[PDB]
Amino acid sequence: VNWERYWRDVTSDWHFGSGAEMAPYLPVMLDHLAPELPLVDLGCGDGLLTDHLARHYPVVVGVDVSPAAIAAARGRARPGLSFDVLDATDVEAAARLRATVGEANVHLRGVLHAMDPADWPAALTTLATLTGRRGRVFDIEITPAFSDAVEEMLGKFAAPPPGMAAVARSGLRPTELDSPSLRALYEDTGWTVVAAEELTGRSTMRLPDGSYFEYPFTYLVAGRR
Amino acid sequence: VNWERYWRDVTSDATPSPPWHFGSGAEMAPYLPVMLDHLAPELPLVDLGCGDGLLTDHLARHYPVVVGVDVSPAAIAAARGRARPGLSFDVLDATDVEAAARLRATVGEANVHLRGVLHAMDPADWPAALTTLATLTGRRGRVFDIEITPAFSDAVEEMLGKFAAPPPGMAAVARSGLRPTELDSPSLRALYEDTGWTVVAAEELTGRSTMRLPDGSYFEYPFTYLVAGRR
Ligand SMILES: Nc1ncnc2c1ncn2[C@@H]1O[C@H](CSCC[C@H](N)C(=O)O)[C@@H](O)[C@H]1O
Ligand SMILES: Nc1ncnc2c1ncn2[C@@H]1O[C@H](CSCC[C@H](N)C(=O)O)[C@@H](O)[C@H]1O
Repeated sequence: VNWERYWRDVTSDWHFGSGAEMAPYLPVMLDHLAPELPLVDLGCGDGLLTDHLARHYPVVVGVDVSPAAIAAARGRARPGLSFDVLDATDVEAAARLRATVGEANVHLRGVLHAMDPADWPAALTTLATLTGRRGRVFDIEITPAFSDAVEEMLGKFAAPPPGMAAVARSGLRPTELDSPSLRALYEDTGWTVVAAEELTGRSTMRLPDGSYFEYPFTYLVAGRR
Repeated sequence: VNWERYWRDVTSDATPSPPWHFGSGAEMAPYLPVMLDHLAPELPLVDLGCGDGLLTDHLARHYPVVVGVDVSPAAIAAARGRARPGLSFDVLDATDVEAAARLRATVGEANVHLRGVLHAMDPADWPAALTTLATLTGRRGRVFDIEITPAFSDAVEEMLGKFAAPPPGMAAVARSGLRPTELDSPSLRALYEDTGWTVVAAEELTGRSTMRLPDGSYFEYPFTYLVAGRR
């Protein structure tokens, strides 16, 4: 609903940046996600990354809660790449997709921290409906360490007035899922974690102390039984 | 989010730095005039979420009797270093209404200063916190509450885009890493008004960094505040 707003304002604005620059986890995906299966990009947004995943996967469906995102994404449609609206909370939509495309792998980039922790049960049921017993999910999320990285950065290049560092902290509300809490979310719902590492994305922009801001991510790959 | 962990790390260093080290008054508590004008002058002051005790040392040089309280034992262990006659530091969880009542019986009816405390806790604990506030203030007492605006996330986003840009592809991913504050000026007003508070004084304050970004721009920490009385 607020994500519908965000994609209307972003789309007021083929070729590909570099290699594994877009998807540095790609080798992990090909290693753990059967390529013979179709791939759903849950929370595909404007389809940029979905397009780049398609270079490697022959049957790809991006889906997203926002109709703006899908409409913009739909621009990139081709044979073997397709886009559709789907709320990860709407298990009956997930069922309808599963029965269309078949058992499928599912890649999420940023989706769990994109929604209320109360919608996670439904989202994970959706993932389970899409995967059946042959499909696997690749899920990557920005860690609570991101807020620690913004706190540090405000700390030295935009310090709050004196004695106001902890009030600044109060406004820096972290994400819920680190490495262990991502693994607990999948395991407590009946998933087998096949793989699970961390991953950092540096900024090409040089901060005054010759440091580079680091965006901290964490991913796992999971399957049912 | 984990306030004992924060304060043990910050308190791991420091001999507490008197307030005159960091500023010459005005900059620590720009809002003090709004407090002198609308709070009752005779009542003791509670600093809810007092932390290491810096701002409460400052306030206790304008207010005869002041008690700073915080969830975090570490925070209070450090704050107690600043202790002197008329300046007092205790462990109080704003949730724990029983503890809030025990203070009210000891201290008497009080004014309460809150900095950041409502966004420092879970919206689920807000009804309990407002009850703690009603218990300390009684009839005569009032609250000054100041909170970092929801548009802080927007300021951080602007900063990051300009000097710490995300990897190409990661812009939307990084917007989700921004868990937004929920009390803007209209929302902080409602929370107090829908729980039987009268709002005497409500405005917005912008507290600026002295550090100059490479842009030439200065970082603007967006605040909002109000003074509330039990109706
Ligand atoms: N319940 C839900 N179901 C599906 N998508 C959702 C959702 N809640 C949020 N989203 C989507 O999740 C995305 C989060 S950020 C965009 C992620 C995208 N794969 C990328 O890296 O570019 C947004 O597109 C948002 O619209
Ligand atoms: N439930 C709760 N009850 C009491 N204090 C709390 C609390 N949750 C958070 N706090 C405290 O509220 C503060 C929020 S930020 C710190 C503001 C403080 N006046 C200062 O300038 O340092 C922290 O000190 C934190 O320890």
